Amino acid sequence: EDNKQFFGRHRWVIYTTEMNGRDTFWDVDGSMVPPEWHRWLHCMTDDP
Amino acid sequence: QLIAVDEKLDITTLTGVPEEHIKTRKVRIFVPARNNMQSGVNNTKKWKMEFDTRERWENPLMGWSSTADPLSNLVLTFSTKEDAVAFAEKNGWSFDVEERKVPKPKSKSYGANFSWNKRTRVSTK
Amino acid sequence: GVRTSPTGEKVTHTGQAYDDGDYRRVRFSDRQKEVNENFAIDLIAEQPVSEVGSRVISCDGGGGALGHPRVYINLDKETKTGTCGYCGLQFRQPHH
Amino acid sequence: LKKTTGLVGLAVCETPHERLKILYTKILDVLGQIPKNAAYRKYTEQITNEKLGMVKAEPDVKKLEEQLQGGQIEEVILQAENELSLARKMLRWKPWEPLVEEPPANQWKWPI
Amino acid sequence: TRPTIRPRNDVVHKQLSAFGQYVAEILPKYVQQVQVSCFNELEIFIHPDGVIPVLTFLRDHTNAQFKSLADLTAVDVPTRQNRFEIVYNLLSLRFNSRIRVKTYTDELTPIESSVTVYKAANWYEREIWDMFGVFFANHPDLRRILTDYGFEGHPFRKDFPLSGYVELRYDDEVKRVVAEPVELAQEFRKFDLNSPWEAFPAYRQPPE
Amino acid sequence: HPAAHGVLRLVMELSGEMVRKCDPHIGLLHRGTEKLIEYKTYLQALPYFDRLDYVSMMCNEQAYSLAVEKLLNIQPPPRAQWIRVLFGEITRLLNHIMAVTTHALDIGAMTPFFWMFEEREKMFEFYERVSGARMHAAYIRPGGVHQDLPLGLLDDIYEFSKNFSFRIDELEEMLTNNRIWRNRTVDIGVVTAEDALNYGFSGVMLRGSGIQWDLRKTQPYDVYDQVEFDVPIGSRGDCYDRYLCRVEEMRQSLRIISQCLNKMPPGEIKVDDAKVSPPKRAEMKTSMESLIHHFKLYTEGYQVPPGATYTAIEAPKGEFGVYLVSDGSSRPYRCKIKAPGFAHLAGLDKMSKGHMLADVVAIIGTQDIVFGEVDR
Amino acid sequence: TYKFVNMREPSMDMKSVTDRAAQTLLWTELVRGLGMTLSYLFREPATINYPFEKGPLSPRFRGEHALRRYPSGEERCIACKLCEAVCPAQAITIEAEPRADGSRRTTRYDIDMTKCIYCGFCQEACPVDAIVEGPNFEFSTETHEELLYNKEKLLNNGDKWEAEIAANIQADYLYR
Amino acid sequence: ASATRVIQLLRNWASGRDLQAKLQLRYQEISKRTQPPPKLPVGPSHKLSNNYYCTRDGRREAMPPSIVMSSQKTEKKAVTPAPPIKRWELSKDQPYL
Amino acid sequence: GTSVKPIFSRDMNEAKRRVRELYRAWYREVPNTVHLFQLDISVKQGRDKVREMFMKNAHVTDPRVVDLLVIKGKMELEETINVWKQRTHIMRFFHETEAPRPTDFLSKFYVGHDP
Amino acid sequence: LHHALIPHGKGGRSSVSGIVATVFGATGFLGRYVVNHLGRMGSQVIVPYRCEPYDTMHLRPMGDLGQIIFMEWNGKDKDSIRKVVEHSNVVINLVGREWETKNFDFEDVFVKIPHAIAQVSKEAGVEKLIHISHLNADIKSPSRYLRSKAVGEKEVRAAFPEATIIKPSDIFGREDRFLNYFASMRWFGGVPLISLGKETVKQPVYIVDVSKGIINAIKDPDAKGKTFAFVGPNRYLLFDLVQYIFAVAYRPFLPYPLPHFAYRWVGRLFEVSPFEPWTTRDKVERVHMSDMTLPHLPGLEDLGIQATPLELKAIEVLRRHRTYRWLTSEMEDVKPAKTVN
Ligand SMILES: COC1=C(OC)C(=O)C(C/C=C(\C)CC/C=C(/C)CC/C=C(\C)CC/C=C(\C)CC/C=C(/C)CC/C=C(\C)CC/C=C(\C)CC/C=C(\C)CC/C=C(/C)CCC=C(C)C)=C(C)C1=O
Ligand SMILES: NC(=O)C1=CN([C@@H]2O[C@H](COP(=O)(O)OP(=O)(O)OC[C@H]3O[C@@H](n4cnc5c(N)ncnc54)[C@H](OP(=O)(O)O)[C@@H]3O)[C@@H](O)[C@H]2O)C=CC1
Ligand SMILES: CN(C)C(=N)NC(=N)N
Ligand code: SF4
Ligand code: SF4
Ligand SMILES: [Zn+2]
Repeated sequence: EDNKQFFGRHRWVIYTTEMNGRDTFWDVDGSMVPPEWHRWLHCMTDDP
Repeated sequence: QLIAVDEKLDITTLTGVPEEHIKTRKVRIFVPARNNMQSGVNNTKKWKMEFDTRERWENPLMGWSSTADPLSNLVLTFSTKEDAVAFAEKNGWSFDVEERKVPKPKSKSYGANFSWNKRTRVSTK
Repeated sequence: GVRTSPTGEKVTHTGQAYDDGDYRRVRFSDRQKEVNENFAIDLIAEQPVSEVGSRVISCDGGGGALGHPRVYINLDKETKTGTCGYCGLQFRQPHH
Repeated sequence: LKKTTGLVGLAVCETPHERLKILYTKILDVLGQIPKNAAYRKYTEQITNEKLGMVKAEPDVKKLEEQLQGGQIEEVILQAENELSLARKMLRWKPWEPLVEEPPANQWKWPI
Repeated sequence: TRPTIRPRNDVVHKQLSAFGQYVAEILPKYVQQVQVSCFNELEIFIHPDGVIPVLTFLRDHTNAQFKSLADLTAVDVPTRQNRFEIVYNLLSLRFNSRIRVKTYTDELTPIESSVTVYKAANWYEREIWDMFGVFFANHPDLRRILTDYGFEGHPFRKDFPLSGYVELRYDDEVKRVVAEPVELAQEFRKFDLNSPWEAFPAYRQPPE
Repeated sequence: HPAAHGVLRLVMELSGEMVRKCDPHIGLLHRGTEKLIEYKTYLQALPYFDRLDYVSMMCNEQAYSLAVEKLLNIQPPPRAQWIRVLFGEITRLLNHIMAVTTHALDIGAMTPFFWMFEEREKMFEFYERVSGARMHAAYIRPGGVHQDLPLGLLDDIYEFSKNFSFRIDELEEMLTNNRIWRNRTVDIGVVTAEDALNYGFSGVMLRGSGIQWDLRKTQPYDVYDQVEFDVPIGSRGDCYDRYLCRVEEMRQSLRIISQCLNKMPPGEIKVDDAKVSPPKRAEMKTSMESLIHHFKLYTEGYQVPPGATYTAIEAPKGEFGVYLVSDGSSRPYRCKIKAPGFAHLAGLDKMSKGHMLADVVAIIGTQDIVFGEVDR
Repeated sequence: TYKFVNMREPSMDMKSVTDRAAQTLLWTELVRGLGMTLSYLFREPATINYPFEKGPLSPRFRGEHALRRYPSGEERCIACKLCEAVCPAQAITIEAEPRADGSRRTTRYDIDMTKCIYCGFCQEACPVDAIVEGPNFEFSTETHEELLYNKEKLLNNGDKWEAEIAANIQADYLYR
Repeated sequence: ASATRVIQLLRNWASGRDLQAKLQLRYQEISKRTQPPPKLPVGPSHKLSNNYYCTRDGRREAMPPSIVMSSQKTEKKAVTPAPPIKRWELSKDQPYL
Repeated sequence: GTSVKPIFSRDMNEAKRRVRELYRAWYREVPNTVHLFQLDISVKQGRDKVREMFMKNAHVTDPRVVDLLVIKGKMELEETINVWKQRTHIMRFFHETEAPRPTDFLSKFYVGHDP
Repeated sequence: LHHALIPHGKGGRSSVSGIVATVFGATGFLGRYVVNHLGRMGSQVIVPYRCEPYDTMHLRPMGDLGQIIFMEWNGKDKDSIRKVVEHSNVVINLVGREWETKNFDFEDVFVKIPHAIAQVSKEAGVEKLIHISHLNADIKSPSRYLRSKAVGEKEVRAAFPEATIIKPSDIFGREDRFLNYFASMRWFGGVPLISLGKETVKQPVYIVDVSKGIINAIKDPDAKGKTFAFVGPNRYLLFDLVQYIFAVAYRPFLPYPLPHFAYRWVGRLFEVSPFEPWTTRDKVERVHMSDMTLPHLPGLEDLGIQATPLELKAIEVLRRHRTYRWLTSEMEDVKPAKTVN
């Protein structure tokens, strides 16, 4: 997070290079976030 | 002046219905029976015209109930048996008319529950 | 508790499983059958029976407005437990 | 006098009073053909004489507009023309006659 | 005060009733009935052959300057001898009011086109024809407006099924879209929602 | 076609590039909305209006809700009415942004489109926070609104309203005095006041022609009689005058938004009549009458007394009306929908006399046609 | 009240005439437009770095559907068909029967996500908060059939998103 | 926002307005995504006494439309649907643009 | 009503005249329809289809119904002449992708429950 | 029958026809037509494919939801064959190339693959098996294509005695080889013909007729173990046929005799293309060969299909080969070719 950035770019995620059994170094999906971090990232709450 | 047509009215050629659903359909004009689960009689006021039941099968996927009959859900409301009959005749469908069934008047008396010499006396309240 | 049919297909909590000769089993070939492994009947069996010292109990499912509508269960028949049917929860008067 | 009427296609008239008197006189002349007992003739004659009286007693255009309460004087002229055409059509149609035909027994019933 | 009940407007009700009497007196030849609804909406039921005179009067008369044709539609009531009910909604800007004019017709009886009174009547009557089968006599260009080219039947009639009779798909054999009889994977489920208990005593009808 | 809004077939007869006649073919987006409404209940038919003019969603919802409430003889609470007016003006800003920016895009200007669509994204955020859906909210319902505002919505709306006049000024810095824009829009599609009235134009068309008519002023609904705003009036009745009218209507909608924010009252959000509007969740889960009424309202729905009404509002594209006929049951017997774009597109042919292809594009843009509401 | 958008007239004095002539010959308003565009060029863009940055949402957001459970693990749905009755698009199909323990539980609960309009009436009409519209919206599929959900799929969605759904319901249940 | 003064001055000169006074990006000035719990008002018809539904039933006050004239069944002044609309007054705030 | 309002054509003779006029208009148009739409059918096939469509309403004995039918026929023709239609609709007149529906009682009994 | 295999509906798109068909080689001309007919009828169709999934895209709109299932298969993989024929009561074999690639030859595509499909289908209990062969399938034929056709037909009959073996003559249609191959000789100046095409007689058959016959053979109960010959109603000389093709295409016709060995060398030159070859020596042999007459075998009239003459559906294929000058010329504008009956 970086509160100095404008609303929308003040929270971001760096995806992992391997999830479950998939080589996810390049092909990163927007559905890879678990529900709790999904809520925090989409800003439904300010509590991580 | 004004012409005269001494012939029965028929708009089947204009309605656009397929010939199969014009010729092989027998509608049912009737007053719906009162839902036995309720004492309300406000749904038995108007005549209804409904079509005959056709085939329904099970969808291979999701197991839903498929159909091929366009007039399966087509129910019309008519104020009078004559109006419904005229509509069915002018649209060309066959029709079966069922007379309205109204309950016969009944004699009710609260004091009959305590008759001195008749079987109408009740054993409980 | 999932169970396996004689054709090797898992049964859902509703007992659904295609027959051996059913052609519709071909849809799962090269794919998977979506079955939920948690059975509500088994879980609610796992849940215990509460004991309260009153003839009438009130169940709302817990949480207040987050639960089911409040209902009242009559704990008079001692041969069986009183089950709130919204949430399938059993209550019982302390006998003995 | 005024540059524009504020409405597209509505030209300013430099002689409002003369045009209004001419139009109202023509309307009154057309209404003379209508039978006396017709209710269209009485009301239209009344309103026309009421408005024709105002244009002959007020030389100022703005006060005349305030009295007529019919928008600007150009709008009043246009409405007078429409009334004249309507009077001619009504003379042709003759709607003071009794009802053409009663509707069927249940035509305006609702709910049904 | 009653916070949950819409207030009434006796002034507007009386004004509308007076104007309804006015028009009924002016045009006895066509005006069959006049009504004012309790939420202040004036309605006039006229004979079908008086559409042009009534609309021209309500448009050009000084006391009734209904310049704008707000709406024009039809209502299908199969139980009536004349099923189609043509409705005109007019707006008078000078007097800040609205009026409604209702006529009746059936399948085979034309209704005089009112494009000489209001220009919007062109497309409104085209839509009425396309959706109900009502033919307008002197229409400059009367043809389907909303339905598909070559569509059979008038969809908005009460006796026309919801899903129609045909459906479209692309057939690879003929390399074009084709129309085939309708066939639904899941049939529309008809719900009987009316309660058998009377809701409004004020609208009760005589048993007859 | 980029300028045909995707779903309009306009059969044109051209002599060179001069237009001889325009023959708009519509119905490519006809869905049978009125028939489906006849088959649905009153609560189940609200999203149909939500999807009619998909740039003025809460405006369509407000018109339908006003019709149903007039037939029901009930009254929304003042807080509900104020919310309805505030979001109606927000939706008017959305629609005017869309109209002006798409007009400028069809003419050849795109940067205002991008800027004003960032603003539209912010207003979509407002919509989503208040309803859960970014555009198709289904928020305004017969009897009031579905849910109350969150506890930061008013402050965020105030911030957006404060920082929007500069956006409108930046839009005007690019088009208003630009000679190319003036050449494209001035004296194009001129319609006289009498022709507009006869053809049945409403709203921006009439006001551009010079007709002093605005439903929000003449026939107020909700609490539009308690707010102060001005009605822009055109002089030449062309595309340029209509564009200026739309921009000034955006500014006046900002005025109304400010007034609504300052005058937001307390109270409940739906009519306190559980036989029409659903009760709260706690009341449903604790009260027998409330549970019964919730069950009946969400299964059968409220019955509307028999009668027919025509209720119209000043939607951003003109007079949007609904003629609703109820036969005493829980489902509407008839629902005719009068979209302002229908009459305008009907009048498109007359406005394109002696013009060219680019002029026809500009005239379509200034008519601001949405074919969802045109076709229904 | 009303106001005129275009009713002004230019002064015909020599200075104003020369100013207009200079504007005509020297494209002053065109230079103004160029300056505005250059200002926007030097401003900071509003583009977010999707999918690494996600747009803001609210607890009321309507996304993918889910079937919830009580904390005990029992299903919340009681087969009351209120959602099926109120569904505007008729996208919900329900069939029920008495369970082995006599509970009123569904055997078929199908939602057609190609027919649903995501209007949220089902979660309003649910008296037990069983059916919900969760927060997920990234569930696009490569085949049509994958969007025809059934009870197993909806229960899987509920189990997968239960924490976020419960948090959102806790955050927003006082407005309902 | 975060920008150099020189670029800000160039933007101000090119645009002619102080951009930092009114920006188009949101920097911590909006309400926090977490808010205290509310307690909404209850309503006017939530009394425990003198509250009967027959006295506040809006639907049952609806009446069939009054039949002003039905064909089936002095000098009166001509009337109008309503008094003519009064002339709109020019805005005092900004009559002309 | 005994005195029904006539659309036009009064009696059945003028209605037949309008029917013949519309038939001539359709007949002279089939070559143009085949040429412009680039149909793969013969001109004889198009004329036969026009004849069949005319003949399926040969049992009408009401002048008003005949007038409405010829009005709709003129509407259909003006759709074809102005190329408002496509090859899709013109071929929709031919039902080219339907399986031959059985008409005998035994075949109907075999296939399903359809009367 | 299983309760899921009982036909229901009115034979539409959403009906149940009781047919579960595995269509090998569905990613082809006859394959696409057969799959379209099955889906229109309302049957369950399994499409085993080895190509890119992109090239199977046109088969998707051919059936309702869940009726078309795409499963990857390998020709020389009995495991994949069993996987794709496990749950189907009808198996249709349409696999075949007109040329020989590096990995697959005429022996592979016409003997090994059909025999494997027939044998695996028998083990899986498939009720019906339709196998497509060629009419001119001769064991001593000059063409390796036809020799392999005959050997594979014998192998299929040995493996699955209850088969229906169909022998189309020369399928012509939009995506065909025949009419396109004869109409694509414009680019090479004139039209080379062996003996000027005066010694060859051919009766091509319409693709829709072939597909309808294949569908009817499934529904016909007494066609279990039979051999059908699908030929057109008219027999033409090769010269007359090519002349009619060029006349309909509105292209100038300049035929010339080319000796057989020279034509074989020309075909040898064109088959060095790694991609789909324009022509091959086997193709030249088949074109020169006359279509056989097999009166004893049944046909389309026996299956209930009236053969569609070439003169009616020739314009569907050959209108694409015209220019803008003659694009709109009508079907009747060209006289029918001179038949040999
Ligand atoms: C409902 O509907 C909708 C609408 O209403 C219909 C709408 O309005 C809108 C709104 C839409 C908009 C607002 C969009 C419009 C606005 C915009 C800003 C869009 C702007 C668009 C553009 C700018 C498009 C222009 C760009 C294009 C078209 C891309 C073209 C790209 C190219 C690359 C051109 C081709 C160039 C070529 C081929 C050059 C090739 C070079 C060579 C051959 C040279 C070879 C050299 C060598 C080989 C040398 C090699 C040398 C080396 C060193 C390499 C060696 C290394 C090795 C490894 C080998 C939307 C969204 C909508 O939804
Ligand atoms: N067409 C004609 O004129 C005649 C054809 N026949 C026969 O009818 C059948 C169908 O012919 P047709 O459709 O025209 O030809 P195609 O070449 O167009 O179709 C052949 C089909 O088989 C597949 N296939 C080819 N080789 C292999 C392989 N090694 N492994 C797996 N699949 C393979 C192809 O798929 P892919 O896309 O992956 O290559 C394609 O689906 C053939 O058996 C042919 O011999 C009989 C008489 C006349
Ligand atoms: C307004 N609508 C719906 C558009 N598609 N607009 C557009 N400019 N493409
Ligand atoms: S969101 Fe609306 S349309 Fe979708 S399933 Fe729920 S009730 Fe039905
Ligand atoms: S409303 Fe809730 S409890 Fe009722 S059937 Fe639907 S999901 Fe189940
Ligand atoms: Zn409980």
